Amino acid sequence: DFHFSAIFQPTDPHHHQTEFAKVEGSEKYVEEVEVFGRQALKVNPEALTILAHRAFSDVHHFFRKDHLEGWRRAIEDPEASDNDRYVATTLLKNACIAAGRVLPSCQDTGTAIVLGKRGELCWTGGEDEKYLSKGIWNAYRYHNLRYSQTAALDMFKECNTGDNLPAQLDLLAVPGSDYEFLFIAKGGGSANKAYLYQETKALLNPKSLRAFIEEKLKTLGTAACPPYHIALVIGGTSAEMTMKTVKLASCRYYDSLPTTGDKYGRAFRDPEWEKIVMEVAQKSGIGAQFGGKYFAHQARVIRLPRHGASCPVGLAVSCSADRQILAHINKSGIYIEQLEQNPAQYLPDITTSVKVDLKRPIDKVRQQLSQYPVGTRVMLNGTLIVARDIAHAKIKEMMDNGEPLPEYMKTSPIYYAGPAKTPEGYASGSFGPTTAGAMDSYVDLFQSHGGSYITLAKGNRSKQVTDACKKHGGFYLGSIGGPAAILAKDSIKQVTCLAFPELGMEAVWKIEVEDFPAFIVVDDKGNDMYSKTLA
Amino acid sequence: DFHFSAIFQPTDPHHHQTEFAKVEGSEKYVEEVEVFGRQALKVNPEALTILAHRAFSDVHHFFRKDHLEGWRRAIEDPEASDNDRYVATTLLKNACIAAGRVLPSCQDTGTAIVLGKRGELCWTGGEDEKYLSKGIWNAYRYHNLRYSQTAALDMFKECNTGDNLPAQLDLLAVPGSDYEFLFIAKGGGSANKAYLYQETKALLNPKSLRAFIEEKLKTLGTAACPPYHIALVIGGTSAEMTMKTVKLASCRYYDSLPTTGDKYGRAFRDPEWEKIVMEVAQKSGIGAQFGGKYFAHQARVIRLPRHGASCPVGLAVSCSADRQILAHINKSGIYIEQLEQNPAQYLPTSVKVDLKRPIDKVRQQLSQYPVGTRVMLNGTLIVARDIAHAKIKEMMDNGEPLPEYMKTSPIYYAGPAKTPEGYASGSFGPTTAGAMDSYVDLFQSHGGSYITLAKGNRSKQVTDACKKHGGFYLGSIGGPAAILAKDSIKQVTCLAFPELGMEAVWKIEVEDFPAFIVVDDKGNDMYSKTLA
Ligand code: SF4
Ligand code: SF4
Repeated sequence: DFHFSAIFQPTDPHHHQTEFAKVEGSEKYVEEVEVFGRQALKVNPEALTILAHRAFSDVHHFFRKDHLEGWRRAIEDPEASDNDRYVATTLLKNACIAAGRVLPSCQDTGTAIVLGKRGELCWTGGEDEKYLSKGIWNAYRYHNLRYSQTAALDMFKECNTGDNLPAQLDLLAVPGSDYEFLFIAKGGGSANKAYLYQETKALLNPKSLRAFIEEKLKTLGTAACPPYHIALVIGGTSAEMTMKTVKLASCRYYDSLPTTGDKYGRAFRDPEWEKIVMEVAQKSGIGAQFGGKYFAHQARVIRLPRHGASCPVGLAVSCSADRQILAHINKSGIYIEQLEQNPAQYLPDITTSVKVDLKRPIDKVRQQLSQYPVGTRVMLNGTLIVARDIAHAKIKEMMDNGEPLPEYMKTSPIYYAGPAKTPEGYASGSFGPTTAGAMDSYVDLFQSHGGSYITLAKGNRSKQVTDACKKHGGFYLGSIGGPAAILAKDSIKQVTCLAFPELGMEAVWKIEVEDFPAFIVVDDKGNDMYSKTLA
Repeated sequence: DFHFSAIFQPTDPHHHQTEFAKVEGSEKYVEEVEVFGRQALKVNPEALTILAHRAFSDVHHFFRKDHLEGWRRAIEDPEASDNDRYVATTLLKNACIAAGRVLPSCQDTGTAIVLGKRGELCWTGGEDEKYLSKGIWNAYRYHNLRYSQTAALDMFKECNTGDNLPAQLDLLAVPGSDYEFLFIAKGGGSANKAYLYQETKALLNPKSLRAFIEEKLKTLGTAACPPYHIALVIGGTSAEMTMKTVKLASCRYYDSLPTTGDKYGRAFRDPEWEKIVMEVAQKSGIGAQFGGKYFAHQARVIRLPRHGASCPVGLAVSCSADRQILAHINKSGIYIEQLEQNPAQYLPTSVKVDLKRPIDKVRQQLSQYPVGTRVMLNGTLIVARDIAHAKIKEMMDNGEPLPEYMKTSPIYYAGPAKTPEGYASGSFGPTTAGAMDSYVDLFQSHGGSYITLAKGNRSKQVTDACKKHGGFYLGSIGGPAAILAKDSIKQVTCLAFPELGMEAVWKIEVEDFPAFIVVDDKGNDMYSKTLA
């Protein structure tokens, strides 16, 4: 009566539906042998370095077709809002810049994640983690990417690792003699929008599940640069298994799963509820960051088995920096997924913004902004003072010790961002905004001390920021989230380090910008352009 | 220059600190060979079946020393409350029964989880998941365990798989030629108390982190049968990595990690903050289920690297059914962690309630006492949990009456393990009450569920319901499923929905069934102070 049933039964387990390119000459890294009557493959571990290096280079300059098609859909759909089309056009133009292979598509070049599946008879010498890490190290060291990993010297003392290591290296033991991979360059903002819910059987009916989906999708907000690939996993054998599944679902790794369950508890994709997720996302009005229909590119819904007493649920997104790449090593060499190298083909063949001069007293800038309602698009020209999470924490710590808010926090709008490395001969590397919500706890304090009256970042913010701006006559401006390469190429004209150089990308910078687009998200009157869609 | 640094650098990666017994004759399943100048191991895959079968049999009848030592500490501590000692004594006596190898220590024999680490040159034939699953199937089929896995035929239509499969099989590729394992029989209740938080740099200071810990520990409540092994993971490279780490930390799998960080971002255990967690747990007053000092056995705190923009945080517990077993296969055969087979060495006022009356008489008697009163129940209980409640709500939504069996007796939220031959009942302890909270006001408004019996603190809607309708919630001790079956449960009958397996509605006759009045008919809740 025993019947083994693997939980995951893809019809395309080796991803034949994906197009791959062979690394030229790479068959020299492999050798077919036979031991004890079984076919095995000897792999020079240098192949893992070569592969990881190319993967974490390619993925920062090109996108998959299904991602690019989503931006085109947002441009061509009559039901898309004007802001939907504007945002998607900006992201497509950014992708065209990134395809130049100099600037990465986002300043957050992400955490390096490797899902590896090493066959029983695939023999590497066993030092896979080191050789993969050397390839990741190469990609981030010798290209214009960013070192984003923060080491803990103790519970609270931190430093940047300076090389974007350590990677997340999940190497699985599987049948056969090949080595198969999914590489992910996972941005922090979308990683933060991976949520775990501990639910019950009471959720598992159509009315409760739809209400749940409507409630939770809003908590994603715009803080991870939509349009999103939305992934929803219902059930699972443990919290960690649910969350791993929702990550992989968001990378479209489970697209070939069956679409029906069985009495053995196999996983399945649920197209009916994917359509419902898309309807909820579209009808939400949240839109592609600034109101409209294109909150989501597409949706993936996986139903999993569960312990009778349990119902873990996972919700996660892939952001505008949608970065994954499949690969495999076999008897013919190294193969790597082919991404779209001509994103410009997705762009169409075919008095809308307020010019804001920042080279004025900051009180003059506040006065001009006060004339306009939330949702007004502005174009910024002048100096921004750049500071995000660690710089804000350090400045608050100084003030807690009796020191004043530094003067450089009062002269210019505060841009929450951390730049990638500067290409030779460029004024700036990729330099888009970080998530605004992480700085929310500092706004009222800083404004009470005469600074941070105007902030510039991306994402909806908490009510304390709306209240602070109303109390102190402040504003929060929402940059487009994601278009870091076109901002650097076209808008950022000069970058200088002003304070805290030891923080790396998290130092305080003074930058000069031109034609920098943003929306007035929070005004000085209690208004918030997300108050209706994210209520 | 490039310097590779593994995130996890245990000083005891092969768990030499654990004692193992070799399965007799198991050297016949392995053969050491030498291929292209390197040492390799041929493993007959039947070894995986034998090993998984023994692991998921042993683990339901014995515990680790550090778990048992915690129960003794709660009994012997002068600062423990009377309820601390009562619960810990009950759990130890339950372990003594489970050590007889007939009744499992808990009715929830858990989800079968396998963490496997197969060396590059360990050759099994590659069908590891099937052979491991067959061993798990054997353990749950041929022993007095429970089938707890619920398959989704579609998004909402469900059925029990009838064999406790599928298992969670996480098989990793590692260096060498051995095969190393951690087997976990993970209860649903403690699995439900694995939480993920998305935090920021604003958390990473002593004042904010301590307040955060105090806040989140309370949300564990008593719903996963404390004393807890509490695990806290600060940071991580992804949510799933943070949650896998906190699971393993709760199994004491990472006990040998370094205790200092470095500029390469290595993981470390933080003993200073483990002590702070234990201090918060003790000062909370939550206690071993019913108030006191022994909310927690011990604590593990692991600090992980993080993306600059991110700070995932994981919190998870191991419950009273603390069930994990390390194992490895090498050139000498199959080795399995030795658990404590003589738990008895760790061992050193109530109101009689007759249920064989009209339920209004039982409600009247219970109304005479405050919350915190210990009661002993004698008579019929009607047993129903998650799916049965959902089916009954659906019936009433379709105009049908609340069934008679929800109106005659206290409702025991439980699902039994299989009955041993010649026994009146298999292991039969309570399930978590909170999952049924959304039904209480509805059912009471329709004349039933006035008295419920389970374990764990409940939400305010249940307190309001019991005050509005004159109801009560009784808290059984959580965990002691074998001694409850041996001593209290005299007759078991399937009443309705037999297709639900353990989740069917049961009618059972009990004697000397202990419980506390947790919620009364007046708005009181014995957790209102500690879990506010
Ligand atoms: S800034 Fe936006 S697009 Fe870039 S990694 Fe973060 S969430 Fe993704
Ligand atoms: S009933 Fe309690 S002891 Fe048993 S598995 Fe659930 S939480 Fe653990």
